[PDB]
Amino acid sequence: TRAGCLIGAEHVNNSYECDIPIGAGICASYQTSQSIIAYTMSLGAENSVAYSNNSIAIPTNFTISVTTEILPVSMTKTSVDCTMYICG
Amino acid sequence: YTMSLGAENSVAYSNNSIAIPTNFTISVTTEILPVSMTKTSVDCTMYICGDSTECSNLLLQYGSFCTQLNRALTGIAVEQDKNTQEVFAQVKQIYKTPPIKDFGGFNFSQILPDPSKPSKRSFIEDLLFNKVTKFNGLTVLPPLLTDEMIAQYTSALLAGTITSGWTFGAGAALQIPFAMQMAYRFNGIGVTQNVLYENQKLIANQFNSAIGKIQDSLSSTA
Amino acid sequence: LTGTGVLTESNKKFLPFQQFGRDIADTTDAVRDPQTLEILDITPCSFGGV
Amino acid sequence: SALGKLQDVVNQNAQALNTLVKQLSSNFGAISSVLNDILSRLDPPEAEVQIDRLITGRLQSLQTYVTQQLIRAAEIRASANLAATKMSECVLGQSKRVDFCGKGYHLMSFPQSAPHGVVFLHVTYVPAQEKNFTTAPAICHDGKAHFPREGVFVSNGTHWFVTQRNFYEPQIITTDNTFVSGNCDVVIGIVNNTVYDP
Amino acid sequence: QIDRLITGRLQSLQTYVTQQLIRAAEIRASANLAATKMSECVLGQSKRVDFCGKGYHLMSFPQSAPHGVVFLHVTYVPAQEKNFTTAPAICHDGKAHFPREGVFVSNGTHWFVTQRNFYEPQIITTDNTFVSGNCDVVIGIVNNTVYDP
Ligand SMILES: *[C@@H]1O[C@H](CO)[C@@H](O)[C@H](O)[C@H]1NC(C)=O
Ligand SMILES: *[C@@H]1O[C@H](CO)[C@@H](O)[C@H](O)[C@H]1NC(C)=O
Ligand SMILES: *[C@@H]1O[C@H](CO)[C@@H](O)[C@H](O)[C@H]1NC(C)=O
Ligand SMILES: *[C@@H]1O[C@H](CO)[C@@H](O)[C@H](O)[C@H]1NC(C)=O
Ligand SMILES: *[C@@H]1O[C@H](CO)[C@@H](O)[C@H](O)[C@H]1NC(C)=O
Ligand SMILES: *[C@@H]1O[C@H](CO)[C@@H](O)[C@H](O)[C@H]1NC(C)=O
Ligand SMILES: *[C@@H]1O[C@H](CO)[C@@H](O)[C@H](O)[C@H]1NC(C)=O
Ligand SMILES: *[C@@H]1O[C@H](CO)[C@@H](O)[C@H](O)[C@H]1NC(C)=O
Ligand SMILES: *[C@@H]1O[C@H](CO)[C@@H](O)[C@H](O)[C@H]1NC(C)=O
Ligand SMILES: *[C@@H]1O[C@H](CO)[C@@H](O)[C@H](O)[C@H]1NC(C)=O
Ligand SMILES: *[C@@H]1O[C@H](CO)[C@@H](O)[C@H](O)[C@H]1NC(C)=O
Ligand SMILES: *[C@@H]1O[C@H](CO)[C@@H](O)[C@H](O)[C@H]1NC(C)=O
Repeated sequence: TRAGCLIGAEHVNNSYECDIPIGAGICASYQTSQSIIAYTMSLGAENSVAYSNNSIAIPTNFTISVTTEILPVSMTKTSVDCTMYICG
Repeated sequence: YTMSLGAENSVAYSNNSIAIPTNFTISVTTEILPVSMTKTSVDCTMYICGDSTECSNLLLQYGSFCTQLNRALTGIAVEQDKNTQEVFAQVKQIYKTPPIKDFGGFNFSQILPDPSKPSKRSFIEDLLFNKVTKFNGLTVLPPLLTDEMIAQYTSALLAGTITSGWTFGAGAALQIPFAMQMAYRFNGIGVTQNVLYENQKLIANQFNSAIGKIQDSLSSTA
Repeated sequence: LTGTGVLTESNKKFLPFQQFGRDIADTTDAVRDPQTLEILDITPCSFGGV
Repeated sequence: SALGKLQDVVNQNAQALNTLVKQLSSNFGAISSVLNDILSRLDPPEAEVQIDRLITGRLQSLQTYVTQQLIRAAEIRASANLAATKMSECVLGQSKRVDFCGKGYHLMSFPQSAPHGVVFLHVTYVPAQEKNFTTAPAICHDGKAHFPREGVFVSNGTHWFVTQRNFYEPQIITTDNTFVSGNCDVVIGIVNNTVYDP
Repeated sequence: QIDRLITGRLQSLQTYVTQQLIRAAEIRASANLAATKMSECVLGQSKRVDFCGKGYHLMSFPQSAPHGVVFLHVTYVPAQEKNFTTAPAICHDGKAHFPREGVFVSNGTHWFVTQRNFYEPQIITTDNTFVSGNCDVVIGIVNNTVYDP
């Protein structure tokens, strides 16, 4: 590989999503009986918007969606004793 | 000498006077921002005790600071990876530019990729990459995303912003001419649409001149 | 001098009076063989994490 | 799977505490970690040196722990400042910042509680299936360029309509939805249509 | 001597790790700032003053850089100005007329209604202004003629 010596997996010429990262684009996964493979991660799909100078796409419907974002606020408060720790 | 803060302007303020502009000029600027660093990892024993037994026996009595520093370096590496993973990887579907360049007046030639070199990058990206310049247990870990993947992500974002405008980051991409997109950009800051639908020529000329000045300044100055 | 590592055949041309060789890190990198005038190169073998 | 950070913080704190407890029972280059046995089996001169070595080792360990705690506290303070900014700019209003509070067009957010953290429920507005149409920059009726006030010009093949560019709502083109800004000589692609008159 | 060397190397490595932690925190802050700028300036148009470019933001184009990112802010700055005489409102039919969206600008002998950030003279009509109140409280209101088409 480009990041080390990988022994125990096969190099498939396909490109799936990166399940377990390895390095320099190499990604492994457990798929089809089944064995560990070593493929190259794909950045996504391949879309080509038909761009014309007289074309406009306006939606005709809408769907409401609710996401979720979790962020920490405070940490744990812990104080120690100098002498009791050092000189017990 | 003594430094001067600037000039001495005196605005003629009056309770019955106002100054409305009559013309406009388009100016393109730049901004540099770092993202990640190099992924390094230093070994404990090979750095402290190089091929020695008594040295390792003495080091084994100093606790487990090696595990602490190894975990710290691993956290630094995974954080530097997550930095670029969150900065660049923000688009779901990789977009692309159409073959026919129907952009009226606008000539995006210095920012679009050029299919002539192995690592496909634009002229500005090539200038930026050309301007920037295992002994005692040291080892540098390779990054997760290579340079070609970052270039492809940037090209996809650029193609999406050029074709769909601001409609590809909130769901499905919607095709729209660049002239109407610029008209909306002008309407978003108060200026009407007839100012652009009649000065498209001057606006495109100023944009091309600004791109030329930017690339000349990037190629000349280091 | 001591050390451990492979001894490859580099192309670093030394001076007629110089014997050792270092780098910007001030470490032994190339030592000339005493018997035959052949400049070698000292690089450690493979090492890393599993 | 969304509770990764809240659990990782506690795991890292527990690992730091366990590492400190383990370092509390190290030799640091001494005969034994227990100090009373050292001072009872050896002479006061050597006992002083052993106690000094143990004190230096434990002080270095405590300083490293304090530095790590300071770094983690700075990171947590930055995260808390970000969370407070998000709460003040998204829950108590409607932000126009793209990809800041939810994926799409922001409508409202609902704050929730969590152990040592906060959970948001961003209600967004996502579009749906699209349809292709033909547009025009302006419309020429009597030699005057008619630019739309708020909306776009959509033609379904035979007739032209005016609608906002966020939903298919075709309306009859009239002079109450457009304004004249000159003649039909500079605008590129201005098509000729019929403007209704009230 | 081996113990002394071990202690010295441990101190050096701890100092190196601390410096690397501080530098990584700084780089993470910079990367978060860059990601926020990318999300709020490239994929849309921002209304924050002096955030993405010096002036009125229109659009941005991202560029790749070694261990970094480079932006191209397309701004919109004004140009040569011109002095005019303004007024708060116009009093024609004994009532005050305030501009709906624009600025009252006089040529010197006549009066027109123009917008801000650009000079485009128009005709003061009933479709450009709205009537509210009488000419008793507005300070600086001048008399003109409100054309009714
Ligand atoms: C409508 O537009 C979409 C997106 O550009 C395209 O995939 C599709 O082929 C178009 N259909 C027609 C009938 O033009
Ligand atoms: C919009 O989508 C919803 C959900 O699929 C559906 O119930 C509704 O009928 C759609 N509106 C249309 C098709 O006008
Ligand atoms: C505005 O400035 C540009 C740049 O010099 C110039 O070409 C144009 O003629 C100016 N506009 C007017 C109305 O003078
Ligand atoms: C765009 O600019 C490049 C470089 O200045 C030039 O080679 C190319 O012909 C230009 N394209 C158009 C359509 O003006
Ligand atoms: C030493 O002897 C060997 C043969 O035994 C010869 O090849 C070599 O050149 C000699 N070295 C010198 C410095 O003469
Ligand atoms: C376009 O819309 C008009 C008015 O709704 C209708 O009369 C006409 O049949 C439509 N044409 C097509 C091709 O759908
Ligand atoms: C759109 O592009 C076509 C090229 O096929 C051209 O004939 C037409 O005039 C263009 N229309 C506008 C409004 O630019
Ligand atoms: C619109 O009308 C004008 C004036 O008669 C004419 O010159 C122009 O060609 C017309 N446009 C089209 C698309 O027929
Ligand atoms: C407006 O008046 C001020 C002072 O009265 C003067 O400095 C300025 O040049 C004038 N502007 C123009 C466009 O003449
Ligand atoms: C505006 O004032 C100038 C004198 O400064 C005069 O020559 C011109 O005719 C006036 N224009 C109108 C429309 O009143
Ligand atoms: C503006 O200021 C002048 C002072 O020179 C004063 O005479 C005039 O009445 C003021 N006008 C208004 C509307 O306040
Ligand atoms: C406007 O008209 C009123 C009544 O005709 C008069 O009292 C006032 O002085 C006039 N103001 C000006 C500036 O001419």
